[PDB]
Amino acid sequence: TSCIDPSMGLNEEQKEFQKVAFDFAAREMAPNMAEWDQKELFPVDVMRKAAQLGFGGVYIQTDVGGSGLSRLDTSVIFEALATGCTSTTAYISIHNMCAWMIDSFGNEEQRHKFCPPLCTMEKFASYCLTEPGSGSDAASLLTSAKKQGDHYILNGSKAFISGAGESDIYVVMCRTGGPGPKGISCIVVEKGTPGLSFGKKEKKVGWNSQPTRAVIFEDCAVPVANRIGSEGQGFLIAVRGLNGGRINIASCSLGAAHASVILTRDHLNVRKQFGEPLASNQYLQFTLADMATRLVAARLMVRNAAVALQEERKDAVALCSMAKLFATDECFAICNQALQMHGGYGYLKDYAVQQYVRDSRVHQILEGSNEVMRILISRSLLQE
Amino acid sequence: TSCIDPSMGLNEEQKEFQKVAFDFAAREMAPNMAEWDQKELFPVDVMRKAAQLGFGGVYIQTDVGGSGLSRLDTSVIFEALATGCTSTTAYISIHNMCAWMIDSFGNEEQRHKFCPPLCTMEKFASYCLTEPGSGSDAASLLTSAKKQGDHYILNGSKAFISGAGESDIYVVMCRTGGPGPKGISCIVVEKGTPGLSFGKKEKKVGWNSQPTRAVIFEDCAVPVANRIGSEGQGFLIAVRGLNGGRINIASCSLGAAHASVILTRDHLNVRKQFGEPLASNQYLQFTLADMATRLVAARLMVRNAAVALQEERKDAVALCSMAKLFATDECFAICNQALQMHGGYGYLKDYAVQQYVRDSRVHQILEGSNEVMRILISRSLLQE
Amino acid sequence: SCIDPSMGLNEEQKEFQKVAFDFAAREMAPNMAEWDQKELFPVDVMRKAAQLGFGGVYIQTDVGGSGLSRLDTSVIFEALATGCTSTTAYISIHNMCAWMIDSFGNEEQRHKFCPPLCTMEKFASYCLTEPGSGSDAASLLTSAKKQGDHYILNGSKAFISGAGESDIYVVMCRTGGPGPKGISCIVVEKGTPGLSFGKKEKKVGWNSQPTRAVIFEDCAVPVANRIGSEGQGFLIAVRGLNGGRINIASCSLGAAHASVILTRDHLNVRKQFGEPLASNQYLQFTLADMATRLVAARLMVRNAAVALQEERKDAVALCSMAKLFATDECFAICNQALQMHGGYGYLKDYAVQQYVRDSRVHQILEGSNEVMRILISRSLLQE
Amino acid sequence: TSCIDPSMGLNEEQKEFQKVAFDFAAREMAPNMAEWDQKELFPVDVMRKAAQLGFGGVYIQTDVGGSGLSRLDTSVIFEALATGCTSTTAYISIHNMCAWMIDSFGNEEQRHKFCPPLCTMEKFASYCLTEPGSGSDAASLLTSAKKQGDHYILNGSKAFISGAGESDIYVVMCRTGGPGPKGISCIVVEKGTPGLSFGKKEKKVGWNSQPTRAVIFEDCAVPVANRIGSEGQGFLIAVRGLNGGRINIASCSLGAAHASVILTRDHLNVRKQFGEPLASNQYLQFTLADMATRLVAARLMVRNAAVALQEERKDAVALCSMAKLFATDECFAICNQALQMHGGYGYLKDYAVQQYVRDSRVHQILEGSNEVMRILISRSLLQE
Ligand SMILES: C=C(C)C(=O)SCCNC(=O)CCNC(=O)[C@H](O)C(C)(C)COP(=O)(O)OP(=O)(O)OC[C@H]1O[C@@H](n2cnc3c(N)ncnc32)[C@H](O)[C@@H]1OP(=O)(O)O
Ligand SMILES: C=C(C)C(=O)SCCNC(=O)CCNC(=O)[C@H](O)C(C)(C)COP(=O)(O)OP(=O)(O)OC[C@H]1O[C@@H](n2cnc3c(N)ncnc32)[C@H](O)[C@@H]1OP(=O)(O)O
Ligand SMILES: Cc1cc2nc3c(=O)[nH]c(=O)nc-3n(C[C@H](O)[C@H](O)[C@H](O)COP(=O)(O)OP(=O)(O)OC[C@H]3O[C@@H](n4cnc5c(N)ncnc54)[C@H](O)[C@@H]3O)c2cc1C
Ligand SMILES: Cc1cc2nc3c(=O)[nH]c(=O)nc-3n(C[C@H](O)[C@H](O)[C@H](O)COP(=O)(O)OP(=O)(O)OC[C@H]3O[C@@H](n4cnc5c(N)ncnc54)[C@H](O)[C@@H]3O)c2cc1C
Ligand SMILES: Cc1cc2nc3c(=O)[nH]c(=O)nc-3n(C[C@H](O)[C@H](O)[C@H](O)COP(=O)(O)OP(=O)(O)OC[C@H]3O[C@@H](n4cnc5c(N)ncnc54)[C@H](O)[C@@H]3O)c2cc1C
Ligand SMILES: Cc1cc2nc3c(=O)[nH]c(=O)nc-3n(C[C@H](O)[C@H](O)[C@H](O)COP(=O)(O)OP(=O)(O)OC[C@H]3O[C@@H](n4cnc5c(N)ncnc54)[C@H](O)[C@@H]3O)c2cc1C
Repeated sequence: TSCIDPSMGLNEEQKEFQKVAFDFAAREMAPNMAEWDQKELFPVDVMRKAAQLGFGGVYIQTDVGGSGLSRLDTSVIFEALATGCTSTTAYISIHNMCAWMIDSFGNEEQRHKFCPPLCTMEKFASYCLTEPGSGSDAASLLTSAKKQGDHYILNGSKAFISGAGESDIYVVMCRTGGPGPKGISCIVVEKGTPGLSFGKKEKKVGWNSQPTRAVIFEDCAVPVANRIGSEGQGFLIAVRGLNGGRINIASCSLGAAHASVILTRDHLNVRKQFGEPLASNQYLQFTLADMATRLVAARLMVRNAAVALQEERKDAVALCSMAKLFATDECFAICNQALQMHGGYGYLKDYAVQQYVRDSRVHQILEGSNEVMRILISRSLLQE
Repeated sequence: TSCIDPSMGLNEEQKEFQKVAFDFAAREMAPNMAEWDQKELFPVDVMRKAAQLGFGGVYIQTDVGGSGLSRLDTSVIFEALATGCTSTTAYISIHNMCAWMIDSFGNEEQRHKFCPPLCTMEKFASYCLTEPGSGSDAASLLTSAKKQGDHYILNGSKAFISGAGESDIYVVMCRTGGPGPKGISCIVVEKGTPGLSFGKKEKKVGWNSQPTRAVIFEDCAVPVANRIGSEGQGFLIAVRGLNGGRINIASCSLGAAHASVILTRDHLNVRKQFGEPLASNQYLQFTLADMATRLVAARLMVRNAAVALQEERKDAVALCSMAKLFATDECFAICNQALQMHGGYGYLKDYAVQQYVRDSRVHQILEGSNEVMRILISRSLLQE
Repeated sequence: SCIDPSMGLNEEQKEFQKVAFDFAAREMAPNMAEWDQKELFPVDVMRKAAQLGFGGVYIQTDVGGSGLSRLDTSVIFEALATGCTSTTAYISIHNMCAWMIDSFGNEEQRHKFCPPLCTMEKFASYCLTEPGSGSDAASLLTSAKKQGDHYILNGSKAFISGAGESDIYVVMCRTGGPGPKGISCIVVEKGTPGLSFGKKEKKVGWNSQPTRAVIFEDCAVPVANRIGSEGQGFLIAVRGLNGGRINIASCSLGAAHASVILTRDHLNVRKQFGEPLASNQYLQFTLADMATRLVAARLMVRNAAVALQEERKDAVALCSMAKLFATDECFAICNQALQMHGGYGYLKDYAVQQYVRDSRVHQILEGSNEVMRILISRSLLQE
Repeated sequence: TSCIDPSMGLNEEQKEFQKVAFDFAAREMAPNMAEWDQKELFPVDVMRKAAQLGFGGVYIQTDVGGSGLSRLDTSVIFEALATGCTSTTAYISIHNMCAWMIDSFGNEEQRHKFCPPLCTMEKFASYCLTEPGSGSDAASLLTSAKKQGDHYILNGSKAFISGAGESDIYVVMCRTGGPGPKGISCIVVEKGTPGLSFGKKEKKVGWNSQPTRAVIFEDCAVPVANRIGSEGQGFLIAVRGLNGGRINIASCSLGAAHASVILTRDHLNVRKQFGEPLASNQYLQFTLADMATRLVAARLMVRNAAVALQEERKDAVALCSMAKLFATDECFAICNQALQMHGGYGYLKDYAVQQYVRDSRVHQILEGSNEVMRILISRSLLQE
């Protein structure tokens, strides 16, 4: 048994899920990763094939088209998919979170209207929280939703929205009441609604397979029936979405790191310099040992958090933050060391390691930056 | 539920073991730690009290006086005891390993003769492997055991032996055959045997509660009936002992680190500078967050390895090495950060943090130094 | 300022620094993002830089050079790197090529190749690496067989910066036996039959410089183009790298300095939680670390530059230490600066991400940092 | 020339100072370091021999018995002396700082009365700032000095005072006015003064050759004529003194690290395991390269700061803080790595490396903790 075996500890059902996801990634994603990244293509066709396997609504209830899997099942799947394309898998995760928010907090009409098409990916979703003036301080958002009759009139702008322009469903966090978290509500806005526009496609370091652009609302009238949950429940929904988001983005980092470790091990054994394989150099052997050891530690952390969350444990929220902090930091380092191990080749787009580095790098900033993770964790520990 | 709760995930029986060990540590060890360290006292009376609770032969079979507990049970117990005195707990672990080697590889006569007195700690044991010329390269040991009639004549010297002088039973690795790993045998030598002498009591940075002396053999005749296992089985016995040794020393590191995190959290909340608790300083909050996150990661790694070992999994040996490498490195860093958090007070012997630092520091060198751990881990991964 | 890049410099060097920085801010910084996005080799701007004397910074004045010292050169490249690290790094490579010819060539060669390089009428590329010889540079296979007054070259070089655009290629080839002693340095000119280039490589950074394989198929080159004696090639190559490494490290310094300044200003203007980001102690402390490591890296590079110029016996080791320390520390500084910008740091609209992408490769090329440790340890353990 | 040659860049005069200092350390300090540490002995006779060479008042004006050397000359001397005993050299530096404060800010009567005896070390000095409730927040000290006729009546206590009990001259920062820095004054208190007492001799991890005791004042009458500077100038004098003290403590760290690197280099070449010198292992080779590289960087930082301070540049305060921060952190890491390179031997008191580790560790805390250094540095950066 490999010392970095990703299947150890999983039950038979999960090992199957893992195999299916990995096979899909190797066949449909890995061969196209470089192209999607270079051309900044949103892989609609491949994502829809992924949805046919049940990855469009991984942890969404089956009555609305979901696969109804657990947090751990989901982590295992995203980790495997991330070895194919971390950027694309990360977007799939965001899409899933949007569907989960509607599925978990919406009424029956909302669930059967929005979730089915998201699960088949007939339609794609984007999560709209961040604004130019509200990033880490998410609860200070300014986008307003003024209630008038049977509609909410939205005014404001969201920033860095993944999938914007391509998505048909937008889960928007807006302010319906006073200042602070309590005045925020969650409202679904559909592509095509008058008053909804988009900014330019942003050029980024990575996560290129998913379009990034501002989402703008100018006196945008939206049906009150589109509000998910009651007024003032918006930040609660956002905070609960973050627990799973932290586990899942960390799972994407795990996949990139695992792929990087495998590529590195094979490269050291094959590439020769000074008449011997690079693997003959003790310094490189030790670096690889560190990479493998920390990968195993990161995997244990992410899966431990996933189990804690699905079991509804009181330490789950803190564990999700610790796992996200630890895994995104350690996994980026692993990918970056793997790049170093490839030498000049690691800097070329023809080699996957550099994209795992570029894509995993941003995970340290999203779903609550790692600085924010430390604020949350320390607060929790010092309060006890 | 605390984000660093050490009981999470354990079964009911284990939570009880943990409670007993912790209470014993808080009552009998913690109040005396500083004194044992300052006066370099081998705490015979307290260790015997520990044995009364079943800590003298934690994972030794019950038929010979042991407690018959598992690898995970043992890790939990040593982690809890180490919060009281890491040095003393580490020695208890070494003593336990010696008893385990006899229990696991000895014949019935040897098991019932040596194990019972070790389990009650009527007698103490020392493991003798290292020599001046063989440390990391342990299989190159020179101490010879020449068969002569019904006795082996031993000649050579062992170095850094914990408990030497105080121990009545010495598990000695000697060369009965040719060069290399295959010519080593394990033989029990009892205090009082003519030809056995000890070097001076070495002064050290930590682990002061356990005497460190060279063990010298000069034409020391030992009964062939004292050989544990068959001739040439020594290497195997030492290697099997190392798997548990790595888990247990890492467990001692976990205890030191956990104690340090708790002391730090409380200190930050109580000590005031600039008119506010130290905890009000964000840099200190973030450092504590890092400490806690890595403690949880280290704990998962150690317990994961313990479970793999007791389940006899094919990845157990590699995992024990990874766990020892990760935990001893991360835990020392945690204790050292805790020292920094106490300011000048952390440098004073009146504050426990500095001994957790001094004691845990040597764990990165023992049971196979962390450099050796990387050799073993990289070798395994590169051959896959 | 505690990160004042002029401290310790003489009046002349402070003037060089000012000219270099002003040029970078006016001609490079405004175009950095575009050159990177479109992968454009800024010929016109580089020629403007050559007009200021940056085409042959440490080349002798009799052949068009500026005749400046290694320290003067470090100061200049550090300043230019704040505008575009990728482009400045190439200028450094071009300069190294000119220096090898200027320092080891005969008068005819010096006056033939150096003048056009100093005005950048022509550009140069350094060709050492091959598919099978990277860190183990002395194992190169490109052969050069003598035939009359020409050498017939056969082989291929990899990762060549400026390939295709350059007119002068300083090529390390094997004229004799195996190892370092059988290598010679030969100048190959663009347009020579038998010389071709591979595809334009796609990379993470250093996009303003084309990167292509250089292929030789029965390429006939004049024996008169050989710099130095046969078998002196590897010695010339490494001698060139000691200075090249100091200069690549200087480019890292520039990227890091720019990143620290950008971060400082960003923390003071960007507000979250009703206060500037600078009000958060962790960010204040992190900036303190960045500045402290930047000053340490600057001292290391300048210290090595002085040792190299004075030709001290500890110069080779110091250049290696400086390259190792500065490229590692500066990448970390730039990466932290990116974190400090949040999501904005990941956007191509913000310079910090290019300083990260460009400085990252400095830990690999011009002799990887693992190779640096080889050089340093050998020196330490032998004494 | 070695790549870590400590004489490179120094003028002829400084190379001679360095040689004298190193030879003295090798002959009078190195051979006794272990004993002074084990027995906690204040080496009065040896320190007086050092003063005979001009090390009692290295940067004190010559008109009062000083050597009148520059900050850079001083750094070179302390770095060299620290290779013999870091603990003792650190105290010599503190003594020097006290003498400098009197020399630089006192009136001619005080300068000629106190400085001469200090320069020959006929008398020893202690710096008294820290109190139980004021460490990093030094300006919040509580020790009061109430004027009564031509005497000040002192009440309060100081903590962690190096040399307390042995010193004849105590430079005490006390509160003569209102709250904060502006109400602090500097006053010299002589041993034997009624009302002055000392606490127990503190047990510590390192700096054992220095007695550490609390200094207590109970209605202690001290001449107003003993006040250095004007009332309210005390804190300014304290910090001006610390700028130089910080450069010197960092210099002591350089010496500990340099000695550790040399010891490691020789050890790797002589000690053999697996049939070859330890130096044959690439990981150890690379680690030594890192140690040497960081040592050179730290040396440049400290000497750079010394030059800035001597030239009274506007960036001197920030540079001194950066040098102390960088050097104390890097040097402790170097010494700790050196300990690892010695294996178990590095943990024994018979090997010098462990004391360089124990002694250099506290440099990251005292003379202004490294967290405080970051406060000073960030303030400067964000203000400009
Ligand atoms: C962006 C750009 C422009 C680029 O990336 S250009 C390509 C860059 N690639 C490199 O930097 C190559 C990395 N590799 C190297 O520098 C060398 O191959 C190593 C690995 C350090 C040494 O290789 P080895 O095969 O072991 O040769 P080695 O025996 O050390 O040296 C051969 C001779 O050169 C000498 N030498 C080596 N490095 C030297 C240096 N930096 N300065 C001066 N002399 C040097 C060395 O002392 C020896 O002399 P002799 O035996 O005659 O006394
Ligand atoms: C081993 C030994 C001998 C020892 O450990 S001795 C005891 C050592 N303890 C220390 O080093 C104390 C650590 N703390 C300090 O240095 C200071 O208390 C801090 C935390 C940096 C600043 O404290 P604050 O209360 O904020 O005072 P702050 O407003 O910064 O300063 C008061 C005045 O002193 C000045 N000052 C502060 N640090 C200075 C320095 N390093 N150099 C010159 N001036 C300084 C400062 O500019 C201010 O002047 P003004 O406002 O009049 O212009
Ligand atoms: C590729 C990409 C995709 C994205 N996709 C989406 C999406 O689909 N939907 C969406 O809503 N958003 C999305 N975002 C935005 C993301 O949520 C924010 O970028 C992130 O939360 C940080 O906010 P910011 O960029 O404004 O940085 P800031 O909040 O300004 O923070 C900048 C830096 O300061 C630190 N910081 C902030 N506050 C503190 C504090 N109190 N103490 C200490 N340090 C602090 C941060 O950790 C960070 O290092 C995306 C961003 C990127 C780059
Ligand atoms: C407090 C204490 C208690 C101890 N108790 C016992 C006991 O009870 N019984 C017993 O038998 N022993 C005991 N030991 C000894 C311990 O097992 C050895 O000290 C340890 O195994 C290392 O051997 P060494 O000290 O000879 O160091 P060395 O083996 O000489 O190694 C020195 C350094 O080189 C590194 N190194 C070695 N080989 C390589 C390689 N091939 N590649 C890279 N790096 C390498 C090491 O990791 C280390 O950093 C004790 C030691 C201490 C300090
Ligand atoms: C953008 C870019 C521009 C370049 N421009 C030029 C140019 O203009 N001219 C030119 O000649 N070359 C150029 N190069 C090539 C560069 O010199 C090589 O990429 C670099 O020297 C490493 O060689 P390699 O890529 O073959 O990696 P390898 O040599 O295969 O090494 C791979 C990894 O193994 C490590 N390693 C190798 N040997 C050892 C050892 N003995 N012990 C321990 N670790 C070891 C390396 O440090 C590295 O981490 C460029 C490269 C890039 C990415
Ligand atoms: C061996 C030894 C010798 C000494 N000798 C002397 C002497 O001769 N004379 C003398 O006056 N003093 C002496 N000291 C005391 C020394 O100056 C103090 O220990 C040190 O300044 C720290 O104060 P503290 O111990 O009260 O820790 P605290 O000030 O309580 O700080 C504890 C921790 O909090 C951090 N911290 C504090 N404030 C902040 C903040 N605002 N933001 C972030 N982090 C913060 C600190 O850096 C530290 O990590 C000595 C100490 C030792 C250990």
